[PDB]
Amino acid sequence: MDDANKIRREEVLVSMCDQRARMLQDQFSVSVNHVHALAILVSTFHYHKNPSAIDQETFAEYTARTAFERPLLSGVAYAEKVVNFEREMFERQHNWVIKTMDRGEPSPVRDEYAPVIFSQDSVSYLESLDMMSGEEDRENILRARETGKAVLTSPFRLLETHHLGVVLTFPVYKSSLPENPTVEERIAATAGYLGGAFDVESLVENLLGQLAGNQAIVVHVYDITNASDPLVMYGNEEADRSLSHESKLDFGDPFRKHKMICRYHQ
Amino acid sequence: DDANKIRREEVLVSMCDQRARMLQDQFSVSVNHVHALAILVSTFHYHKNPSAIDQETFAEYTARTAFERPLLSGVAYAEKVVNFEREMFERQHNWVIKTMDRGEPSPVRDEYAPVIFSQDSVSYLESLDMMSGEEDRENILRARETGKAVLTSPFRLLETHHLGVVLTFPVYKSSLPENPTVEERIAATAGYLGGAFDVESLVENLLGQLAGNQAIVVHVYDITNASDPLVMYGNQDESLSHESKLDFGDPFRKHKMICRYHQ
Ligand SMILES: C/C(=C\CNc1ncnc2[nH]cnc12)CO
Ligand SMILES: C/C(=C\CNc1ncnc2[nH]cnc12)CO
Repeated sequence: MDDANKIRREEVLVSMCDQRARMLQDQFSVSVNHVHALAILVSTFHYHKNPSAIDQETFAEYTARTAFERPLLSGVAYAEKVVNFEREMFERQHNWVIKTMDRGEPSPVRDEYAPVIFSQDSVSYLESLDMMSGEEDRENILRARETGKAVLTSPFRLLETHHLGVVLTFPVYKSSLPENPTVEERIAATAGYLGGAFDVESLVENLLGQLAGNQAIVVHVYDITNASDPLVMYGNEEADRSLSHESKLDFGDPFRKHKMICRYHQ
Repeated sequence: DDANKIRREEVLVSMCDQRARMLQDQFSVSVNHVHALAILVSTFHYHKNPSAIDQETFAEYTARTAFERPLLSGVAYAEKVVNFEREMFERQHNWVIKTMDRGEPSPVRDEYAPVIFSQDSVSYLESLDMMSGEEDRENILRARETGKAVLTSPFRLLETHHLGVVLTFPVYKSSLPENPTVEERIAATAGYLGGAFDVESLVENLLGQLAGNQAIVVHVYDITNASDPLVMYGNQDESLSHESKLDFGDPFRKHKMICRYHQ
Protein backbone atom coordinates (compact mmCIF):
# COMPACT_ATOMS: atom_id res chain seq x y z
CA MET A 1 0.00 0.00 0.00
CA ASP A 2 2.64 2.51 1.11
CA ASP A 3 4.84 4.21 -1.49
CA ALA A 4 8.04 3.82 0.53
CA ASN A 5 7.01 0.21 1.10
CA LYS A 6 6.85 -0.32 -2.66
CA ILE A 7 10.50 0.71 -2.93
CA ARG A 8 11.49 -1.87 -0.34
CA ARG A 9 9.15 -4.34 -2.03
CA GLU A 10 11.27 -3.97 -5.16
CA GLU A 11 14.56 -4.09 -3.27
CA VAL A 12 13.47 -7.43 -1.82
CA LEU A 13 12.58 -8.80 -5.26
CA VAL A 14 15.92 -7.61 -6.64
CA SER A 15 17.82 -9.27 -3.79
CA MET A 16 15.86 -12.53 -3.91
CA CYS A 17 16.12 -12.80 -7.69
CA ASP A 18 19.82 -11.92 -7.88
CA GLN A 19 20.69 -14.43 -5.15
CA ARG A 20 18.76 -17.20 -6.89
CA ALA A 21 20.52 -16.29 -10.14
CA ARG A 22 23.92 -16.49 -8.47
CA MET A 23 23.09 -19.88 -6.96
CA LEU A 24 21.91 -21.25 -10.29
CA GLN A 25 24.94 -19.91 -12.15
CA ASP A 26 27.40 -21.19 -9.55
CA GLN A 27 25.83 -24.64 -9.24
CA PHE A 28 25.83 -24.89 -13.02
CA SER A 29 29.46 -23.78 -13.15
CA VAL A 30 30.52 -26.36 -10.57
CA SER A 31 28.83 -29.13 -12.54
CA VAL A 32 30.50 -28.02 -15.77
CA ASN A 33 33.95 -28.17 -14.18
CA HIS A 34 33.43 -31.69 -12.84
CA VAL A 35 32.08 -32.92 -16.17
CA HIS A 36 35.25 -31.43 -17.64
CA ALA A 37 37.16 -33.60 -15.16
CA LEU A 38 35.23 -36.63 -16.42
CA ALA A 39 36.32 -35.89 -20.00
CA ILE A 40 39.92 -35.79 -18.82
CA LEU A 41 39.25 -38.99 -16.86
CA VAL A 42 38.13 -40.88 -19.97
CA SER A 43 41.07 -39.55 -21.96
CA THR A 44 43.58 -40.56 -19.29
CA PHE A 45 42.20 -43.87 -17.99
CA HIS A 46 40.47 -45.21 -21.11
CA TYR A 47 42.49 -44.12 -24.15
CA HIS A 48 45.96 -43.19 -22.87
CA LYS A 49 46.25 -46.11 -20.45
CA ASN A 50 47.10 -49.50 -21.95
CA PRO A 51 45.01 -51.37 -21.31
CA SER A 52 41.98 -49.22 -20.51
CA ALA A 53 41.00 -49.05 -16.85
CA ILE A 54 37.44 -48.03 -17.64
CA ASP A 55 34.56 -50.38 -18.37
CA GLN A 56 30.84 -49.71 -17.93
CA GLU A 57 30.99 -51.02 -14.37
CA THR A 58 33.87 -48.72 -13.44
CA PHE A 59 32.28 -45.69 -15.08
CA ALA A 60 28.96 -46.40 -13.37
CA GLU A 61 30.63 -46.70 -9.96
CA TYR A 62 32.84 -43.62 -10.18
CA THR A 63 30.09 -41.36 -11.52
CA ALA A 64 27.56 -42.55 -8.93
CA ARG A 65 30.00 -41.96 -6.06
CA THR A 66 30.74 -38.50 -7.47
CA ALA A 67 27.15 -37.55 -8.33
CA PHE A 68 27.23 -34.99 -5.51
CA GLU A 69 29.95 -33.20 -7.47
CA ARG A 70 27.49 -32.54 -10.28
CA PRO A 71 24.36 -30.88 -8.81
CA LEU A 72 21.67 -30.11 -11.41
CA LEU A 73 22.91 -33.03 -13.52
CA SER A 74 20.61 -36.06 -13.65
CA GLY A 75 23.33 -38.21 -15.21
CA VAL A 76 26.48 -38.37 -17.31
CA ALA A 77 27.53 -40.60 -20.20
CA TYR A 78 30.31 -41.08 -22.75
CA ALA A 79 29.51 -41.48 -26.44
CA GLU A 80 32.22 -42.74 -28.77
CA LYS A 81 32.72 -41.43 -32.29
CA VAL A 82 32.09 -44.19 -34.81
CA VAL A 83 32.47 -43.68 -38.56
CA ASN A 84 30.24 -45.83 -40.78
CA PHE A 85 33.35 -47.57 -42.09
CA GLU A 86 33.91 -48.95 -38.58
CA ARG A 87 30.32 -49.68 -37.57
CA GLU A 88 30.28 -53.45 -38.18
CA MET A 89 33.57 -53.82 -36.33
CA PHE A 90 32.38 -51.62 -33.46
CA GLU A 91 29.15 -53.60 -33.12
CA ARG A 92 30.81 -57.02 -33.25
CA GLN A 93 33.28 -56.00 -30.55
CA HIS A 94 30.61 -54.59 -28.23
CA ASN A 95 28.12 -57.32 -29.12
CA TRP A 96 25.29 -54.87 -29.74
CA VAL A 97 23.93 -52.73 -32.57
CA ILE A 98 23.89 -48.93 -32.56
CA LYS A 99 20.33 -47.70 -32.03
CA THR A 100 18.33 -44.54 -32.74
CA MET A 101 17.06 -42.56 -29.76
CA ASP A 102 13.52 -42.00 -31.05
CA ARG A 103 12.47 -45.66 -30.95
CA GLY A 104 15.57 -47.50 -29.77
CA GLU A 105 15.64 -49.35 -33.08
CA PRO A 106 18.74 -50.41 -35.05
CA SER A 107 20.13 -47.26 -36.65
CA PRO A 108 20.00 -46.87 -40.44
CA VAL A 109 23.18 -46.11 -42.37
CA ARG A 110 24.79 -42.77 -41.51
CA ASP A 111 28.18 -41.19 -42.22
CA GLU A 112 29.03 -41.37 -38.52
CA TYR A 113 27.52 -42.15 -35.13
CA ALA A 114 27.91 -41.27 -31.45
CA PRO A 115 26.69 -44.32 -29.50
CA VAL A 116 26.95 -44.26 -25.71
CA ILE A 117 29.38 -46.85 -24.35
CA PHE A 118 29.67 -45.60 -20.76
CA SER A 119 26.77 -44.32 -18.67
CA GLN A 120 25.81 -43.41 -15.13
CA ASP A 121 23.07 -45.82 -14.04
CA SER A 122 20.66 -42.89 -13.72
CA VAL A 123 20.79 -42.64 -17.52
CA SER A 124 21.57 -46.27 -18.38
CA TYR A 125 18.88 -46.17 -21.07
CA LEU A 126 21.31 -44.14 -23.17
CA GLU A 127 23.54 -47.19 -23.62
CA SER A 128 24.00 -48.07 -27.31
CA LEU A 129 21.91 -45.06 -28.38
CA ASP A 130 23.30 -42.87 -31.16
CA MET A 131 23.48 -39.35 -29.73
CA MET A 132 23.53 -37.94 -33.27
CA SER A 133 20.06 -39.33 -33.97
CA GLY A 134 18.71 -36.44 -31.90
CA GLU A 135 18.99 -32.95 -33.39
CA GLU A 136 19.79 -31.08 -30.18
CA ASP A 137 22.39 -33.67 -29.21
CA ARG A 138 23.81 -33.82 -32.74
CA GLU A 139 24.36 -30.06 -32.95
CA ASN A 140 25.94 -30.02 -29.50
CA ILE A 141 28.31 -32.82 -30.50
CA LEU A 142 29.40 -31.00 -33.65
CA ARG A 143 30.03 -27.62 -32.03
CA ALA A 144 31.74 -29.33 -29.10
CA ARG A 145 34.41 -31.04 -31.20
CA GLU A 146 34.83 -28.05 -33.52
CA THR A 147 35.38 -25.52 -30.72
CA GLY A 148 37.14 -27.82 -28.27
CA LYS A 149 35.07 -26.45 -25.40
CA ALA A 150 31.91 -27.12 -23.39
CA VAL A 151 28.63 -26.43 -25.19
CA LEU A 152 24.92 -26.25 -24.36
CA THR A 153 21.81 -27.06 -26.38
CA SER A 154 18.54 -25.16 -26.51
CA PRO A 155 16.02 -26.23 -23.87
CA PHE A 156 14.24 -29.44 -24.88
CA ARG A 157 12.50 -32.42 -23.29
CA LEU A 158 14.93 -35.17 -22.30
CA LEU A 159 14.66 -38.89 -23.04
CA GLU A 160 12.53 -41.06 -20.73
CA THR A 161 11.60 -38.34 -18.24
CA HIS A 162 10.47 -35.87 -20.89
CA HIS A 163 11.62 -33.19 -18.44
CA LEU A 164 12.52 -29.82 -19.92
CA GLY A 165 16.28 -29.40 -19.71
CA VAL A 166 19.50 -28.84 -21.63
CA VAL A 167 22.45 -31.02 -22.58
CA LEU A 168 26.08 -30.22 -21.81
CA THR A 169 28.82 -31.71 -23.99
CA PHE A 170 32.61 -31.88 -23.75
CA PRO A 171 34.72 -33.19 -26.63
CA VAL A 172 37.32 -35.91 -26.08
CA TYR A 173 40.35 -35.85 -28.38
CA LYS A 174 42.90 -38.48 -29.36
CA SER A 175 46.53 -37.88 -28.40
CA SER A 176 47.14 -37.10 -32.08
CA LEU A 177 45.52 -33.69 -31.62
CA PRO A 178 48.03 -31.07 -32.85
CA GLU A 179 48.77 -28.09 -30.61
CA ASN A 180 46.89 -24.97 -31.69
CA PRO A 181 44.72 -27.27 -33.84
CA THR A 182 42.42 -26.13 -36.62
CA VAL A 183 38.74 -27.06 -36.72
CA GLU A 184 39.57 -29.63 -39.39
CA GLU A 185 42.25 -31.09 -37.13
CA ARG A 186 39.93 -31.13 -34.10
CA ILE A 187 37.38 -33.13 -36.09
CA ALA A 188 39.98 -35.61 -37.33
CA ALA A 189 41.29 -36.09 -33.79
CA THR A 190 37.90 -36.53 -32.13
CA ALA A 191 37.58 -39.66 -30.00
CA GLY A 192 34.17 -39.10 -28.42
CA TYR A 193 31.87 -36.90 -26.38
CA LEU A 194 31.27 -36.58 -22.64
CA GLY A 195 27.69 -35.48 -22.07
CA GLY A 196 25.65 -34.35 -19.10
CA ALA A 197 21.90 -33.90 -18.80
CA PHE A 198 20.79 -30.72 -17.05
CA ASP A 199 17.36 -31.71 -15.74
CA VAL A 200 16.23 -28.12 -15.22
CA GLU A 201 12.54 -28.88 -14.70
CA SER A 202 13.14 -31.24 -11.78
CA LEU A 203 16.49 -30.24 -10.27
CA VAL A 204 16.14 -26.46 -10.58
CA GLU A 205 12.66 -26.60 -9.05
CA ASN A 206 14.19 -28.64 -6.23
CA LEU A 207 16.89 -26.05 -5.59
CA LEU A 208 14.48 -23.11 -5.70
CA GLY A 209 11.66 -24.79 -3.78
CA GLN A 210 13.78 -25.26 -0.67
CA LEU A 211 14.72 -21.57 -0.49
CA ALA A 212 12.89 -19.34 1.99
CA GLY A 213 10.24 -17.06 0.50
CA ASN A 214 9.80 -19.27 -2.55
CA GLN A 215 5.99 -19.26 -2.37
CA ALA A 216 6.13 -15.47 -2.60
CA ILE A 217 8.18 -15.23 -5.79
CA VAL A 218 7.74 -16.48 -9.35
CA VAL A 219 10.96 -17.51 -11.08
CA HIS A 220 11.39 -17.85 -14.84
CA VAL A 221 14.56 -18.64 -16.78
CA TYR A 222 14.84 -17.96 -20.51
CA ASP A 223 17.18 -18.90 -23.32
CA ILE A 224 17.64 -15.61 -25.17
CA THR A 225 20.25 -16.84 -27.65
CA ASN A 226 17.82 -15.54 -30.26
CA ALA A 227 16.49 -12.11 -29.30
CA SER A 228 13.31 -12.43 -31.36
CA ASP A 229 12.67 -16.00 -30.22
CA PRO A 230 13.10 -16.36 -26.43
CA LEU A 231 12.82 -19.98 -25.26
CA VAL A 232 11.47 -20.97 -21.85
CA MET A 233 14.16 -22.88 -19.96
CA TYR A 234 12.38 -22.96 -16.60
CA GLY A 235 9.06 -21.83 -15.15
CA ASN A 236 5.35 -22.11 -15.92
CA GLU A 237 1.31 -18.76 -14.60
CA GLU A 238 -0.54 -16.19 -12.49
CA ALA A 239 1.79 -13.46 -11.22
CA ASP A 240 2.24 -9.74 -10.54
CA ARG A 241 2.31 -8.04 -13.94
CA SER A 242 3.06 -4.65 -12.39
CA LEU A 243 6.63 -5.35 -11.27
CA SER A 244 9.50 -7.62 -12.31
CA HIS A 245 13.28 -7.85 -12.23
CA GLU A 246 15.86 -9.25 -14.64
CA SER A 247 18.85 -11.09 -13.19
CA LYS A 248 21.92 -11.94 -15.26
CA LEU A 249 22.89 -15.54 -16.02
CA ASP A 250 26.03 -16.92 -17.63
CA PHE A 251 26.07 -20.69 -18.18
CA GLY A 252 29.53 -20.77 -19.77
CA ASP A 253 28.69 -21.21 -23.46
CA PRO A 254 29.31 -18.02 -25.51
CA PHE A 255 27.01 -19.48 -28.17
CA ARG A 256 24.04 -19.27 -25.79
CA LYS A 257 22.47 -16.45 -23.78
CA HIS A 258 20.23 -16.70 -20.72
CA LYS A 259 18.42 -14.50 -18.21
CA MET A 260 16.26 -14.86 -15.11
CA ILE A 261 12.97 -13.02 -14.63
CA CYS A 262 11.41 -12.73 -11.17
CA ARG A 263 7.98 -11.47 -10.12
CA TYR A 264 5.73 -11.65 -7.07
CA HIS A 265 2.79 -14.06 -6.98
CA GLN A 266 0.57 -11.01 -6.55
CA ASP B 1 34.31 13.36 9.02
CA ASP B 2 31.62 12.63 8.77
CA ALA B 3 29.31 11.15 6.14
CA ASN B 4 32.61 10.05 4.61
CA LYS B 5 33.33 8.04 7.75
CA ILE B 6 30.21 6.05 6.93
CA ARG B 7 31.18 5.45 3.30
CA ARG B 8 34.74 4.65 4.38
CA GLU B 9 33.29 1.97 6.65
CA GLU B 10 30.87 0.63 4.04
CA VAL B 11 33.72 0.33 1.54
CA LEU B 12 35.90 -1.58 4.01
CA VAL B 13 33.07 -4.01 4.75
CA SER B 14 32.39 -4.56 1.05
CA MET B 15 36.06 -4.99 0.13
CA CYS B 16 36.71 -7.42 2.98
CA ASP B 17 33.53 -9.44 2.48
CA GLN B 18 34.26 -9.98 -1.21
CA ARG B 19 37.81 -11.15 -0.53
CA ALA B 20 36.50 -13.51 2.14
CA ARG B 21 33.89 -14.89 -0.26
CA MET B 22 36.49 -15.33 -3.01
CA LEU B 23 38.84 -17.09 -0.60
CA GLN B 24 36.14 -19.38 0.80
CA ASP B 25 34.80 -20.34 -2.63
CA GLN B 26 38.25 -21.12 -4.03
CA PHE B 27 39.02 -23.22 -0.96
CA SER B 28 35.67 -25.00 -1.26
CA VAL B 29 36.21 -25.74 -4.95
CA SER B 30 39.64 -27.19 -4.18
CA VAL B 31 38.26 -29.34 -1.36
CA ASN B 32 35.50 -30.83 -3.50
CA HIS B 33 37.97 -31.79 -6.24
CA VAL B 34 40.33 -33.40 -3.73
CA HIS B 35 37.32 -35.37 -2.51
CA ALA B 36 36.83 -36.62 -6.06
CA LEU B 37 40.49 -37.65 -6.13
CA ALA B 38 40.01 -39.67 -2.94
CA ILE B 39 37.02 -41.39 -4.54
CA LEU B 40 39.07 -41.93 -7.69
CA VAL B 41 41.88 -43.68 -5.81
CA SER B 42 39.37 -45.85 -3.94
CA THR B 43 37.70 -46.99 -7.16
CA PHE B 44 40.76 -47.51 -9.36
CA HIS B 45 43.36 -48.59 -6.80
CA TYR B 46 41.31 -50.75 -4.43
CA HIS B 47 37.88 -51.55 -5.91
CA LYS B 48 39.48 -52.70 -9.16
CA ASN B 49 41.77 -55.71 -8.98
CA PRO B 50 44.42 -55.64 -10.10
CA SER B 51 44.96 -51.94 -9.37
CA ALA B 52 44.16 -49.83 -12.43
CA ILE B 53 46.09 -46.73 -11.36
CA ASP B 54 49.80 -45.96 -10.95
CA GLN B 55 52.19 -43.04 -10.50
CA GLU B 56 52.22 -42.39 -14.25
CA THR B 57 48.43 -42.22 -14.47
CA PHE B 58 48.05 -40.26 -11.23
CA ALA B 59 50.66 -37.73 -12.35
CA GLU B 60 48.92 -37.20 -15.69
CA TYR B 61 45.37 -36.90 -14.37
CA THR B 62 46.35 -34.51 -11.57
CA ALA B 63 48.43 -32.37 -13.92
CA ARG B 64 45.57 -32.11 -16.41
CA THR B 65 43.05 -31.29 -13.67
CA ALA B 66 45.37 -28.88 -11.85
CA PHE B 67 43.02 -26.05 -12.82
CA GLU B 68 40.28 -27.77 -10.81
CA ARG B 69 42.20 -27.12 -7.58
CA PRO B 70 43.02 -23.36 -7.61
CA LEU B 71 44.63 -22.94 -4.17
CA LEU B 72 46.61 -26.19 -4.06
CA SER B 73 50.30 -26.35 -4.92
CA GLY B 74 49.87 -30.07 -5.50
CA VAL B 75 48.25 -33.29 -4.32
CA ALA B 76 49.51 -36.74 -3.37
CA TYR B 77 48.34 -40.10 -2.07
CA ALA B 78 50.01 -41.70 0.94
CA GLU B 79 49.28 -45.37 1.54
CA LYS B 80 48.81 -46.94 4.97
CA VAL B 81 51.60 -49.40 5.75
CA VAL B 82 51.83 -51.30 9.04
CA ASN B 83 55.30 -52.41 10.15
CA PHE B 84 54.93 -56.12 9.36
CA GLU B 85 54.23 -55.12 5.75
CA ARG B 86 57.22 -52.80 5.37
CA GLU B 87 59.64 -55.32 3.83
CA MET B 88 57.09 -56.49 1.26
CA PHE B 89 55.99 -52.91 0.55
CA GLU B 90 59.52 -51.58 0.06
CA ARG B 91 60.43 -54.60 -2.07
CA GLN B 92 57.36 -54.03 -4.24
CA HIS B 93 58.00 -50.32 -4.81
CA ASN B 94 61.79 -50.72 -4.95
CA TRP B 95 62.43 -47.91 -2.48
CA VAL B 96 62.71 -47.30 1.26
CA ILE B 97 60.27 -45.34 3.40
CA LYS B 98 62.00 -42.09 4.35
CA THR B 99 61.67 -39.44 7.06
CA MET B 100 60.25 -36.03 6.18
CA ASP B 101 63.01 -33.95 7.77
CA ARG B 102 66.19 -35.60 6.41
CA GLY B 103 64.94 -38.07 3.81
CA GLU B 104 66.81 -40.81 5.64
CA PRO B 105 65.64 -44.43 6.04
CA SER B 106 62.75 -44.37 8.51
CA PRO B 107 63.39 -45.98 11.90
CA VAL B 108 60.97 -48.73 12.93
CA ARG B 109 57.44 -47.44 13.53
CA ASP B 110 54.14 -49.18 14.23
CA GLU B 111 52.82 -47.80 10.94
CA TYR B 112 53.71 -45.40 8.13
CA ALA B 113 52.06 -43.24 5.48
CA PRO B 114 54.52 -43.20 2.56
CA VAL B 115 53.51 -41.30 -0.57
CA ILE B 116 53.15 -43.64 -3.55
CA PHE B 117 51.30 -41.28 -5.90
CA SER B 118 52.18 -37.62 -6.45
CA GLN B 119 51.54 -34.68 -8.75
CA ASP B 120 54.88 -33.73 -10.30
CA SER B 121 54.69 -30.35 -8.57
CA VAL B 122 55.18 -32.22 -5.29
CA SER B 123 57.22 -35.14 -6.65
CA TYR B 124 59.65 -34.74 -3.76
CA LEU B 125 56.98 -36.22 -1.47
CA GLU B 126 57.37 -39.67 -3.05
CA SER B 127 58.46 -42.32 -0.50
CA LEU B 128 58.24 -39.81 2.36
CA ASP B 129 56.42 -40.99 5.48
CA MET B 130 53.78 -38.32 6.08
CA MET B 131 53.50 -39.49 9.69
CA SER B 132 57.05 -38.31 10.38
CA GLY B 133 55.72 -34.76 10.38
CA GLU B 134 53.52 -33.80 13.32
CA GLU B 135 51.11 -31.56 11.42
CA ASP B 136 50.68 -34.18 8.70
CA ARG B 137 50.48 -37.01 11.24
CA GLU B 138 47.64 -35.45 13.22
CA ASN B 139 45.78 -34.64 10.01
CA ILE B 140 46.15 -38.26 8.91
CA LEU B 141 44.81 -39.59 12.21
CA ARG B 142 41.79 -37.28 12.47
CA ALA B 143 41.01 -37.87 8.80
CA ARG B 144 40.71 -41.64 9.11
CA GLU B 145 38.95 -41.48 12.49
CA THR B 146 36.27 -38.98 11.47
CA GLY B 147 35.99 -40.10 7.85
CA LYS B 148 35.92 -36.53 6.58
CA ALA B 149 38.25 -33.85 5.21
CA VAL B 150 40.56 -32.28 7.79
CA LEU B 151 42.85 -29.25 7.93
CA THR B 152 46.06 -28.62 9.85
CA SER B 153 47.17 -25.45 11.59
CA PRO B 154 49.22 -23.06 9.45
CA PHE B 155 52.78 -24.36 9.05
CA ARG B 156 55.67 -24.08 6.60
CA LEU B 157 55.55 -26.63 3.78
CA LEU B 158 58.41 -28.76 2.45
CA GLU B 159 60.82 -27.48 -0.20
CA THR B 160 59.22 -24.04 -0.54
CA HIS B 161 58.94 -23.30 3.19
CA HIS B 162 55.78 -21.38 2.28
CA LEU B 163 53.27 -20.95 5.09
CA GLY B 164 50.12 -22.94 4.40
CA VAL B 165 47.79 -25.72 5.51
CA VAL B 166 47.44 -29.36 4.51
CA LEU B 167 44.13 -30.89 3.46
CA THR B 168 43.58 -34.61 3.99
CA PHE B 169 40.86 -37.02 2.90
CA PRO B 170 40.73 -40.61 4.15
CA VAL B 171 40.56 -43.46 1.64
CA TYR B 172 38.86 -46.62 2.87
CA LYS B 173 38.91 -50.27 1.81
CA SER B 174 35.70 -51.84 0.52
CA SER B 175 35.62 -53.81 3.78
CA LEU B 176 34.44 -50.66 5.55
CA PRO B 177 31.11 -51.31 7.32
CA GLU B 178 28.31 -48.74 7.12
CA ASN B 179 27.66 -46.45 10.09
CA PRO B 180 31.12 -47.59 11.24
CA THR B 181 32.84 -46.88 14.55
CA VAL B 182 36.17 -45.09 14.85
CA GLU B 183 37.75 -48.48 15.52
CA GLU B 184 36.16 -49.80 12.33
CA ARG B 185 37.28 -46.80 10.26
CA ILE B 186 40.87 -47.21 11.44
CA ALA B 187 40.82 -50.92 10.60
CA ALA B 188 39.47 -50.17 7.13
CA THR B 189 41.84 -47.28 6.39
CA ALA B 190 43.69 -47.75 3.09
CA GLY B 191 45.48 -44.44 2.65
CA TYR B 192 45.31 -40.67 2.64
CA LEU B 193 44.72 -38.26 -0.23
CA GLY B 194 46.42 -35.00 0.69
CA GLY B 195 46.83 -31.56 -0.83
CA ALA B 196 48.89 -28.54 0.18
CA PHE B 197 47.17 -25.16 0.37
CA ASP B 198 50.05 -22.82 -0.40
CA VAL B 199 48.52 -19.81 1.33
CA GLU B 200 51.64 -17.63 1.38
CA SER B 201 51.96 -17.79 -2.42
CA LEU B 202 48.61 -18.64 -4.01
CA VAL B 203 46.39 -16.64 -1.66
CA GLU B 204 48.76 -13.70 -2.12
CA ASN B 205 48.42 -14.09 -5.89
CA LEU B 206 44.65 -14.25 -5.44
CA LEU B 207 44.19 -11.16 -3.26
CA GLY B 208 47.27 -9.07 -4.07
CA GLN B 209 45.98 -8.52 -7.61
CA LEU B 210 42.59 -7.12 -6.59
CA ALA B 211 41.90 -3.41 -7.12
CA GLY B 212 42.31 -1.35 -3.96
CA ASN B 213 44.65 -3.91 -2.40
CA GLN B 214 47.07 -1.11 -1.52
CA ALA B 215 44.49 0.64 0.67
CA ILE B 216 43.67 -2.18 3.09
CA VAL B 217 45.63 -4.61 5.26
CA VAL B 218 44.32 -8.17 5.05
CA HIS B 219 44.84 -10.91 7.63
CA VAL B 220 43.56 -14.47 7.83
CA TYR B 221 43.74 -16.18 11.21
CA ASP B 222 43.37 -19.73 12.44
CA ILE B 223 41.26 -19.06 15.54
CA THR B 224 40.71 -22.70 16.49
CA ASN B 225 42.13 -21.57 19.82
CA ALA B 226 40.58 -18.21 20.70
CA SER B 227 43.36 -17.51 23.21
CA ASP B 228 46.05 -18.40 20.66
CA PRO B 229 45.21 -17.00 17.20
CA LEU B 230 47.56 -18.28 14.49
CA VAL B 231 48.45 -16.19 11.44
CA MET B 232 47.50 -18.01 8.25
CA TYR B 233 47.99 -15.04 5.93
CA GLY B 234 49.42 -11.55 6.39
CA ASN B 235 52.12 -9.95 8.54
CA GLN B 236 52.74 -10.42 12.27
CA ASP B 237 51.26 -7.16 13.58
CA GLU B 238 49.09 -6.96 16.70
CA SER B 239 41.66 1.14 14.94
CA LEU B 240 38.85 0.69 12.41
CA SER B 241 38.89 -2.97 11.38
CA HIS B 242 36.30 -5.43 10.10
CA GLU B 243 35.84 -9.17 10.56
CA SER B 244 34.72 -11.26 7.59
CA LYS B 245 33.44 -14.82 7.98
CA LEU B 246 35.43 -17.83 6.74
CA ASP B 247 34.40 -21.48 6.69
CA PHE B 248 37.01 -23.85 5.28
CA GLY B 249 34.94 -26.97 5.92
CA ASP B 250 36.66 -28.50 8.94
CA PRO B 251 34.57 -28.31 12.16
CA PHE B 252 37.74 -28.94 14.16
CA ARG B 253 39.16 -25.61 12.99
CA LYS B 254 37.98 -21.99 12.93
CA HIS B 255 39.11 -19.11 10.72
CA LYS B 256 38.36 -15.44 10.12
CA MET B 257 39.45 -12.62 7.83
CA ILE B 258 40.44 -9.23 9.22
CA CYS B 259 40.61 -6.14 7.03
CA ARG B 260 41.86 -2.71 8.05
CA TYR B 261 42.92 0.58 6.47
CA HIS B 262 46.57 1.65 6.48
CA GLN B 263 46.11 5.16 7.89
C1 LIG C 1 26.08 -38.50 -24.11
C2 LIG C 1 26.13 -37.07 -24.51
C3 LIG C 1 24.99 -36.28 -24.33
C4 LIG C 1 23.95 -36.69 -23.30
N1 LIG C 1 22.63 -36.29 -23.77
C5 LIG C 1 21.44 -36.72 -23.04
N2 LIG C 1 21.56 -37.24 -21.80
C6 LIG C 1 20.46 -37.64 -21.11
N3 LIG C 1 19.23 -37.52 -21.65
C7 LIG C 1 19.05 -36.99 -22.92
N4 LIG C 1 17.93 -36.76 -23.70
C8 LIG C 1 18.34 -36.22 -24.86
N5 LIG C 1 19.69 -36.10 -24.84
C9 LIG C 1 20.15 -36.58 -23.63
C10 LIG C 1 27.19 -36.62 -25.49
O1 LIG C 1 27.05 -35.35 -26.04
C1 LIG D 1 49.96 -36.52 1.17
C2 LIG D 1 49.20 -35.98 2.33
C3 LIG D 1 49.64 -34.80 2.93
C4 LIG D 1 50.37 -33.77 2.08
N1 LIG D 1 51.24 -32.97 2.93
C5 LIG D 1 52.16 -32.03 2.30
N2 LIG D 1 52.05 -31.77 0.98
C6 LIG D 1 52.90 -30.90 0.38
N3 LIG D 1 53.87 -30.28 1.08
C7 LIG D 1 54.02 -30.51 2.43
N4 LIG D 1 54.90 -30.02 3.39
C8 LIG D 1 54.59 -30.59 4.57
N5 LIG D 1 53.54 -31.43 4.40
C9 LIG D 1 53.17 -31.38 3.06
C10 LIG D 1 48.30 -36.90 3.12
O1 LIG D 1 47.68 -36.37 4.24
